[PDB]
This record gives sequence, C-alpha cells and structure tokens, in this order.
Amino acid sequence: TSSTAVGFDERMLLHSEFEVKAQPHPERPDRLRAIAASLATAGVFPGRCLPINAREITKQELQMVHTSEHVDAVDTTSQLLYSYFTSDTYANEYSARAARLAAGLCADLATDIFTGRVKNGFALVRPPGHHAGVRHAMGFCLHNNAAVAALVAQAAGAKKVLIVDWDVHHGNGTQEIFEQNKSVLYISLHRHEGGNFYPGTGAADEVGSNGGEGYCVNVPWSCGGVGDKDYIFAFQHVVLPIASAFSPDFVIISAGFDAARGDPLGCCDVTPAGYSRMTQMLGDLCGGKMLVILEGGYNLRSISASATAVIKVLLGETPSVAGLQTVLDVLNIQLEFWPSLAISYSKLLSE
Amino acid sequence: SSTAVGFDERMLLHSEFEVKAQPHPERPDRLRAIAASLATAGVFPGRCLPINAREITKQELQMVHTSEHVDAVDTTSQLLYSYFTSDTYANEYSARAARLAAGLCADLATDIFTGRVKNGFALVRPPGHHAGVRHAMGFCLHNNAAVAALVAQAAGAKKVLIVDWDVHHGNGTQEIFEQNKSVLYISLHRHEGGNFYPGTGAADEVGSNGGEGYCVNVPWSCGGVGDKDYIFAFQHVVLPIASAFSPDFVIISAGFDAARGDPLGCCDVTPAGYSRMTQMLGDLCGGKMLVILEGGYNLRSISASATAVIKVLLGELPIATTPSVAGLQTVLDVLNIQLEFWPSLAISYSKLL
Amino acid sequence: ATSSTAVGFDERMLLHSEFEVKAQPHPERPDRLRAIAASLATAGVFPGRCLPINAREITKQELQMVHTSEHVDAVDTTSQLLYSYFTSDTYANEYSARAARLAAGLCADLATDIFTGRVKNGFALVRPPGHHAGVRHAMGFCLHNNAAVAALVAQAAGAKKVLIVDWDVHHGNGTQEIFEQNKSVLYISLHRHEGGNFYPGTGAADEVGSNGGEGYCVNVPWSCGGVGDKDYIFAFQHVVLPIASAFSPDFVIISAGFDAARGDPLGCCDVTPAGYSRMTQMLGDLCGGKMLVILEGGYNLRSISASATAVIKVLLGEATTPSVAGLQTVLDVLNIQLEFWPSLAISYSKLLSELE
Amino acid sequence: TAVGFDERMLLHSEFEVKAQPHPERPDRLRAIAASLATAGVFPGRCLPINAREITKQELQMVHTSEHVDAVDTTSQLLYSYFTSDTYANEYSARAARLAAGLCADLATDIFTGRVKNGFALVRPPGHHAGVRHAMGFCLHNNAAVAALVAQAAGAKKVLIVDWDVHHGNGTQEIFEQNKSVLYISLHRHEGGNFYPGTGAADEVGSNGGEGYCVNVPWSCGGVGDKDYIFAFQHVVLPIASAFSPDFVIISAGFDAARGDPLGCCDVTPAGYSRMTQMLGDLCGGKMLVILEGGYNLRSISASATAVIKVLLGESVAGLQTVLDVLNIQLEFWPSLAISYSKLL
Ligand SMILES: [K+]
Ligand SMILES: [K+]
Ligand SMILES: [K+]
Ligand SMILES: [K+]
Ligand SMILES: [Zn+2]
Ligand SMILES: [Zn+2]
Ligand SMILES: [Zn+2]
Ligand SMILES: [Zn+2]
Repeated sequence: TSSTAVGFDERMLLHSEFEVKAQPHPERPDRLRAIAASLATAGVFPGRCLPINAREITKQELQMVHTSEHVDAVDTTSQLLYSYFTSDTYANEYSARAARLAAGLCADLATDIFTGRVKNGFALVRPPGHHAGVRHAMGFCLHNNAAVAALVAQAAGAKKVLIVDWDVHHGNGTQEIFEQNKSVLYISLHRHEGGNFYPGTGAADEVGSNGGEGYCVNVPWSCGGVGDKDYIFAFQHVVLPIASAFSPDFVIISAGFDAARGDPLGCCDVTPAGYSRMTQMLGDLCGGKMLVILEGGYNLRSISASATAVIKVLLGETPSVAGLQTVLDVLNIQLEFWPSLAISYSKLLSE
Repeated sequence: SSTAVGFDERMLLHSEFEVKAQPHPERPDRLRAIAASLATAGVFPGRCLPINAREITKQELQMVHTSEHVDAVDTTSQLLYSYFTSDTYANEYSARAARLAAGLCADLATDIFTGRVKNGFALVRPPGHHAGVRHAMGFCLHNNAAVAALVAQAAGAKKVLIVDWDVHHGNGTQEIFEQNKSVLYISLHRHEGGNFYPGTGAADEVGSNGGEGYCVNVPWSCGGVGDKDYIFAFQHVVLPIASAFSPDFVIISAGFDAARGDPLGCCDVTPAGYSRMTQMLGDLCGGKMLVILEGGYNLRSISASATAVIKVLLGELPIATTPSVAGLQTVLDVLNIQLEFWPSLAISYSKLL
Repeated sequence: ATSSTAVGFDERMLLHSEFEVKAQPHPERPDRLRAIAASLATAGVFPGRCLPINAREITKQELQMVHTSEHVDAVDTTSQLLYSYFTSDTYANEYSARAARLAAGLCADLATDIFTGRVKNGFALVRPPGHHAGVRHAMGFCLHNNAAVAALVAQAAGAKKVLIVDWDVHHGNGTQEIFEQNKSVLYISLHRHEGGNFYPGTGAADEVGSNGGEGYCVNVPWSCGGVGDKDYIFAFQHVVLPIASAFSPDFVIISAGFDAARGDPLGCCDVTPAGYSRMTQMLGDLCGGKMLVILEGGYNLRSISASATAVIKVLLGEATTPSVAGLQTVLDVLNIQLEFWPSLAISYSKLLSELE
Repeated sequence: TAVGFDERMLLHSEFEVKAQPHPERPDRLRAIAASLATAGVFPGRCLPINAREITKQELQMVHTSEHVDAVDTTSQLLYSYFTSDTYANEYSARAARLAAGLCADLATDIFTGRVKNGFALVRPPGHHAGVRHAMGFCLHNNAAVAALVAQAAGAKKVLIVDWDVHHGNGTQEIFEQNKSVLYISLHRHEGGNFYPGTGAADEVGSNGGEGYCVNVPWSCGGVGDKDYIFAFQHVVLPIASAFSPDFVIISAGFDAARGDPLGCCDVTPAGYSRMTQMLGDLCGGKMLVILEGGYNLRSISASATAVIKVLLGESVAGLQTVLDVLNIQLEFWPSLAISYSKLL
C-alpha cells in the first residue's frame, strides 16, 4: 500500500538490432542491464522495491491507443528475420513480445498505483514509447507505453491524467494521441532548436487543437546543453503552476534520461540531483503517487545514476538567458489558457 | 490465337533498401532490360496482347500458401524494409509487386487454359519457385508457378505440367506438389551433389505417398552445361515423361540463369537452346503454354533469351547431337530412377547405342 | 637490401573461404590473391625483382595494441568450428584465424622492416582485409585491422607520426574508430558515400575525429558512383597531399583497396591502373618512397591484377579538370578541414584559379 | 515427480528458414509442454525446479575445456556450425547451459531423495556430444553430466538406459573405460549404416570397463513394442539387476516412435510407458528421464506424457539381435544364463 514497485522483465533484453554494425544503435539491451545492475548493488531492486508480475498486454488494451492495423503490424514482425518500421526503428523476431511486456508492465503498474495497491512505481522497460503515434512506430518506439498507462488509468476511474515528459526529445507520438484531448494534460520539455532537433515537432505554440487547446504544453529549449538550473526554473514557473491548476488524479513521468550530462544524443547537462529535484517537485501534486516510465537515455553511467536517484525519491529517501527566453515564450503562449500563470508571469518579469 | 504478355511497372519498385557491401542480383533492371529489348524488337508492346495487371487475392494465394505466410508478406507494406531470410528482402512496395506477379500469372493461366489466348509470357518479379507452403526464401515471396497451376486446375485443368529450367532447383514448387500426382513437376538444375544452391533436388527426390514419380529432378553434377545437354535431357527424359503424363496445361518456370554469361549459374545455355526447348514443349499442347520468369541475372543474356522464347510463342548452325559425359551420366541416373514409375521409358532407355 | 621493395605473401591465407552454399558467391575469395600473385610472377615482379619476407603469425599481445582481448579470443575460437559468421557478410572457417594472423603478421613485420630501413618499401599481399574491423568487432569481410596493427607496431618501433591513406572505395569505419581520438595517426579516406547510402554508411566529410583527435580523420566522400582518375588526382592535389605535407609523417601506410577500379562489381567506379600509379607516386613525395601498401578490397580479378602490378612498379621505381560532383566534394572537405589545417587556404586559392 | 523446463531453451534454433529445415527445433519443446499442459501436469501434478545454468566446473567433469570454451564463444557470433548438422546461434550456449543445469539439479534432488523422480524437458539434446565434439544436434552431454553430478553426491553406481533410436556415441565415449557407470543402449544399427554407425553388439567397454557398455543393435527398421519389451526383460533388466545401481538415468529420445521421420520405427506410448515401469522396479521408480531426440510433434507429445504418468503412478529379427547380445555379454554377466535359458 505504501511500497514502491519496479516493473522489469529480462525478455525485453531480447529486442536488439540484428547484427553488429559500423554505427551501432544507441537503443540497446545494455540500457536495462546497466540500470538493473545498479539498482541491485544499491539494494533498491531487488530489495527495498517490490517486483510485479510481467504480463503481455492485450490487443484490446493497446487498441485504446493504437489502431488495430498498427498492433497487427508490430505483432507480425515476429515472423520476419528482422525489419525496420523507419530507418532508425528496428525489430527482430523477439521485439513484438518485448513491446507487449513493456506496455503490459506499464498497464499493471498504472492500475496498481492508481487503485492504491502500491504507492508509486518505476517501469524499467524497453523499447521506449513516446514517439509511437496512433498508427506509426518511429523514433525507436513500437507502442506508446505512457499513453497506454494513461488510458488504463482513466479506465480504472482516473478523470484527469498528467503526463510529464522530460526526455530530451519531443514526444510527438504522445502529443498526437492526446492532441484533441483535455482529460489528459501533456507537458514536454525538450531540445527544439527552432525545429532542427529530432523530431522537429513540439514548438511552444503547438498547444493542442480542436477542444484540446491548452492541454499540450511544450517547453522547447533553443540550444543545448541545458542544465539543472533551467529545468528547475521551468518547473517552478510552468510545470507546477499548470499542473496544479489542472489538478490531476494520476501522474505519469515519461522519464527519458537523454538530457543527462554525458548523453551522446541529447548533449545536455542534467545531473541526478536535477532528476531528483524534479521527481520531488512532482510528488507534491499527488502525495508521492506517480508512475515513472523509462523512455530514452543512452550513456549507461548517466542513466544508471539518474534512474537510481529517481527511484530513491519514490522510496521517500537563476536560469541561463536561453532558459529565460524559453520560459518567457511559453508563458506568453499558455497565459491565454492558464490564467493562474499571471502570478508566475510577474515573478519572471522581475529579472 | 494471340500471344499475351503480363507486365506491370509497379514490380520495378521491389528492391533492396538496406545498404549492403554486395549489390543484390535480383534487381529492377532485370525487368527494364527485358521490356526495353522487347520494345525495340517490336514484340511487346506491338505483337503481344498486354493483359490487364491485377493484384492477386489472399484467397487465391491460400490454395498454395498458409494464411500466416500471406499475412507476413502483406504486412511488409507497412515497414520501410524487412527480411524473410538473409537474402530475401522486402521494401514497402514488395507486397503489391508480389501480388501483381502472382496476379498476372493467375490471369494468364485462366486466359490460356480457357482459350481466351493461345499462350503467354509472365514478365514478372519477384521470382517464385523457391517459396514453399509456409516460407518466402531464395529471393521469392509467393510461388507464382504453383499459383498458376492451382488456378488452372480450378478452371478445369485436370493435369498440369510444370517444367522448371531455372539453373536452381525449385524447392518451393516441389514442396508444394511433393504428394500430388495431378501436377507433374520436372526440374533441370545444377546440383553438384548438393553443393549448389539450394542443395535440394537429387535425382531420387521423386515425390511422396500419392506422388512418387511426379517430381522429376535432372541434376547436373558440374557447372558448364550447354545446349546439347539440355536438348539431350529433353529428348530422353522430359518429353517422354511429359508425353506419358499428357497434361491439359503446361507451365514453364523460365529462369534464364543457366544462360551463357549468368554470374550465379555459370552454365552455357544460349538463346538457340531456350528456343528449341520451347518448340519441343510446344508440341505437347498445340503451342499452348504459360512461360513465367524466375531467375536470370545477366541483363544481356536474359534479354536475348526472353526474346527468343517469346518469338517461338509467336510462331517463330545446329545444336550438337552428342551430350557431354557428365550430361549423359546425369540422364542415365535419372532414367534408372524414373523407369520404375514411367515404364514407357523402356522404349527411350534403349537409347543404348 | 635497404633500397629494395618487399612483398609479403603466404599460401595459408588462401584457405580462408566461405563454406556455406549461398545463391551468390562471396566476392572476398582466395582467387583474389591467386590472380595477383600469378600476375606478379608473369611480370617478373615477384619473384624476383621484389624480396620475399618470412611469414609469421601476429601475436595476441601485438593485436591487443589495437583490439580487445575478447575480440582476439573470439576470432581464434572459430578455428574449432566448421564455419561461422561474425555478421551476415563476414564468414570464417577453421583456417580463418591463422589466415587473419598471417595477414597481420606480414603487415607488422613489413612495417618494422620498412620503418627501420631494412628495406625501402613494401606491399602486403594479404587477406582477409582489415579496415572495417573495429576495436571490438569483425565486420565487412575483415577479422583484424591489418593497417591499424602496422601503424601501432611502427609506433612501438619509434615512428611518432603515422599517415594512413585509405583509397578502398568503402570508408574504413574500423580504422577510423581505432584512431578517432588519436592525433599521432592521421587517417585519410577517400570513398563513395552518397550521403550514407553506400556501405558502410560512415565517413561523412564532417566526421573529423573527437577529443584531441579533431582534424586527424579526413574523409573525402563521393556523392555519386562512377568516379574516375581525374577526381582522385584532383582530391590528392588539393586535400590529401597538402594535409599530409603539413602533418609530415614518419611512416606512411596505404590501405590499398582496388575496388574503385574500373570493372569492380562492388564499387562501380572507374579508377584505372594509371590512376593508382599516379596516386602512389604522389605519396612517394612525402617520404622518399618509403611506404607500406596493404591490400584491402578489390574484387574483379583482372582489375586488381593490373592495378596491383602498376602500384608495385612505382614502389620499384617505375585529365586535369574534375567532375562537377568531384569538385563539390573537394570544396565541402576544404570548408570543413580549414578549421584544423589552415594551410589549406593556399590550396583553396590555387583551386579557385582554375575553372569551370 | 519434478519437471525441469525453461523457455530460454526455445531460443536455440537455426539462423533462418532453409529449403531443408532442421528437425531439432524449438517446437519439440513447445508441443510437449502443450500436451502436458492440457492434461495438467504440466503444470499440475509435478513440481517445477528453478533453472540454473550449469557451471564450467561441473561441465569439465565430462568435457574437455577445449570443448566447453568453443561452445560458449558461439554466443559472440551471429551463427555457427560445429558440424554440418549441429548449429548454434547467440543463445545456444545459454540454452545448453540451462539444459545441463536442469539435469544436474534434478540429479542431485532425485538421488538425495528430495523427490521420487523427474523429467528433464530440455533442448538441445546431449547423447551424441563426446568429451571433445559437439555433434548430432548435441552441444553438451546432459546424461553424462547428470551421472557425474550424481556420483559427486555419493551415488557409487549409475545406470544410463538410452532408448533413443540412435546410439549415444558421445555417452559411450565418455564412459568407455569407466565401470562405475553402466551404459545400455538400444538403437537401430543396420550393420553400421544408420547414424552414427557406432554401437555394434561387440562394442563393450575397454579396458577397465569391458562389459559395461551394452549395445542392442537392431537389424532393421520398423522395430516395434514387442521387440523392445522383449529386450528389456531378457537383456536390460537382467544386466541392470546384476548391476544394482544407486541412480538410474533414461536418455529418453522418442525418435523410435511411430511416425518419426528420422527413426522410422513403430514404438508406441504403450511401449514407452511399460519400458518406464519395468525400470521402475529397480530403485523403486526413482529415475531421472532426460529428453533426447524425437522429431514428430504429436508422437513425442504422446510418448513423453505416457512416460511422465508412470513416474507419478499409473520378433524374428529382434530375436536374433537379443541372442547376439547375450552371446557377447554373458561372459561379463554370468547371471545372463538365467535369461538365456528361457530361450527355449
Ligand atoms: K520531452
Ligand atoms: K530448375
Ligand atoms: K577508403
Ligand atoms: K540409444
Ligand atoms: Zn529521447
Ligand atoms: Zn535461379
Ligand atoms: Zn572495400
Ligand atoms: Zn536420436
């Protein structure tokens, strides 16, 4: 009831690119191995954290998010030697089961957390999810785990779900899924560089559409490598004020760790202290009840320390000019939708 | 009365996407080169009827393949690229290309058998004869020849002949018809005791249960086989057994990779050899036959060989009369095995000069 | 013998071959050495205008200057299997480990004898090739990185600055990986690239090295196929030789693939023996003709025999306008490498002085 | 009754689909686990053991270090072949380590009385792997590893009964000189032309262990239930009774079954089940049964289930073969005259 659960299963290590290559793919089984070994050594998991049984998600639960076409396509890759949905998104014959285990782990953690069987949880899962849209696998992602968790939670009775995506890349897949949706609030912080950073989506004025306006909040950095001070600042002035006004029943963190110091893809500078602080800050919205789902993150040392710092928080254990400009531009846009941001607006204006 | 040619430019879209050190030999230029050479010869378009190209249906493919196999192939249209085996690729256009290739074969068989046209040539890719009941392999997605055979039977053909002169044994075709006697499968191919791809099709792989003797494998033991050995095997094995079978419908799996200059087959069949082989089979069903493209990887060789074959389908120095020692021994080994199922060969087999 | 050319060769390198029956033969095959050796014998070049050198298997200690212990153990273990695959295109049979070790051994001993002056220069007639093998992995038909081994062996024998020029039509992703952070080794590679749609996909013009290695990997990537002599000569005049002259190496290695040759089925380019001759002679300027030439790729038997004989004649002492695509490649490389080789400003001005 | 199983042994397979697909394939374990599931056990009546990877120290009681190192370096390759017909992929080394670890942990538990008996439902098979060679689809010799692990737990005398349709040339080679292990093999032999062409009738042990390898080489194909039970009551059980073993291992292949495409013999689940009951007389039904070959999916599911039930509760050409064995073996087994007399 007050415990932290970790969702993990070794069959997700079977998803990998087919052979060794001149340029090996950064999304690789060692990511989970390195985190799992560092949680073992710390006594965090196994140990202080509870395991949950790993279940393959059902097609019916996936179709709350994805078309039946996309689910069948992913499943059928199990009969091919290897395949690519896009140039950067691979599958082997074991990838469909891995993806069903990642989504099933997220689904069950989301149910367990929201209905109060456990306090909070970390889905230590592969492949990542937040670039998978309604009908397209891309950006290393096969099914959108975070969006599945949100809809499993809603189905269990959550009216308002918040997703915070601190992966260094914009969650184009998640935003597409909840574009016209206002029972889910999507907040993403990500490198953008005027749209030159992959995937080039998620400009600050991409606020949702057609009745969902205001419920997609993009905080897009104009450069790297952004450090802790800019994330905490954006959390104090954008994330927390909007999240508090929205008042969610359920909180999902899309925790990519590719914004960490040392990541070869993100080239940003967030420390474990930064991830720790952001986790604590989000805890005060739902009294420490939250589902943390692994997305990106590619330096084994960096993601091991950052994931350990985050799970320890689950257990209860002055910005740059670029950062100011991003927050300023976000509040200019979101003020029309979140009037309570005026208070934060006047505090920002005082530098 | 006329000759039909089945063709569609959308089969040109199937190609190997992944960057590989060695370029794949099964490539769109194969069809381009043949189409271009037929156009300048004035044969197609021009003298042949260009039938309408239709995608085959799953239900038609399933009288040969499993439902799982058909869904696997169809799903690759949703992937940038994929592999069924390490040498058998697909890109997002491959499923349509394979449906068109099988669909052209299906409709040519129907039109040829029912008399709408006299004969036809399926200018198609990917090839077909390596795909089995369950699996795509050896560059092949669906088995076009097997599909045309079963479509012909559904239209009333009671006895179908498939003669496969691709340099490789059609393991897929034999696996489909291994236990059938309503289809006679005759394959000539380099074999070298199993050391030539794909390693199947020894002289004694004859069929099973209902089907002993309805798979006839003519396996060469070496690799420079020329026209004289092919004509000799045709005179003494193929035509005698096919005539005893007496088919209602004739299919040629016409690979041209035993042709002089082919880099994979390294044999020495010339356009005169392919021409003469087509004429000989033409005397079985009054010139009515479906010729289906399988392999063949040298652009000049397949162009010259496909034109010669099609000119024979249109009504049009000798090949030597003595076979090589290796060719003669191959024919002896085949007759020794097949005489038990085709007693009519005792006539032939007193070839003992 | 100190003014002689040596040729390293051993018939046990011919036993490495593909055992599995495939529809398509593997282009990396024993006939490659056989054709070159027969052609050198016919031309009176070897034997015996050239000296042989005793073949010796490289040691694990020497290979570990470049490769991990586990990669060396992995390659060696293939000698206990009927056949094996490191990747789908990189095979082994029970003789491969010894063959790879002989190839590196010959390169190591040639590099030692050349740099210390026992012989003037040399040609390593070896297989399997090397420049796709990384610190950790065999791939691209290569088991160990022969050229990287020669470079570190020459460094252990006193060479401070080593130049590797790689004119194989493929980019040497493995050599670049090994020396990515190194500046005591300058790696220059010309290769077809086409924006990454050519194997192995690596080696864009802006991949210049990292950490203190910045500027010490120089990639000349062709945007198209069919590249001929005039583009290679043009890129040597304005990119290769200027940078190599500024670096000023104590030891020169040529990763000599001949798969850019006219007739090669894997490169589909058009370099002639005359182009390989001229590129060898130009590189002779840097070093009084003291260089080690190491066979990498090259798959058409007639083309590799002609080109290898022509190159070895130059070791023995024996069109000026680029394509449009060739000019563009050289311009993009100059624009990148100016940050690290400011003396390319001189070559830039000379280049502009000719049109069009 | 325990059952050793782990789904990571399903990862061992050939690299890609081929014209001639390999008969030793993960489906073999999938068919048995299914037929067991429907009649639950399994799972149900039988205990499940935790799967441990055998260690090198245990494997080296049986195999050379040369062999053990070759097998697990294949996890660093895309795919490999030890011989024409013995493949490995990236996962083969772990699968073979799990199969041996399962057999070893059953052998310790069954002998030390922690359970009456057990079935090791394992892939790849073992009985053709010798001291130095992976061959005949086999990477590590599971039966041999179980016998030596049993002895290390104080079992002084171990019997291995091998009714796979092929001779266990690997097992015999490991134990050719040992008399502490009794190896009895029933196999098709046809004068040395049935794979692997070893295991003639006159091929008893050597030299310290002559008479401790007992080969029953069938004349022909189509061997049926009658011949096998005939040889069990005139050869196996007599020689086994004189031996008096502490631990009994069955190398249970099922490629002598009705419909198998490699054996082409006619044994039925009746024969397998009664063969199992007969050996249960010794040691009171305390056996470790280890899956070897058997390639027709429904036959091996039938026969394996027949066998596991028993552990819970529940002629002319074959004639000469038996007397051929008795002529040879009675010199090393005097008690055989009692069974020889019955012929008659
Ligand atoms: K994000
Ligand atoms: K054929
Ligand atoms: K190069
Ligand atoms: K046996
Ligand atoms: Zn990311
Ligand atoms: Zn072919
Ligand atoms: Zn090359
Ligand atoms: Zn067996």
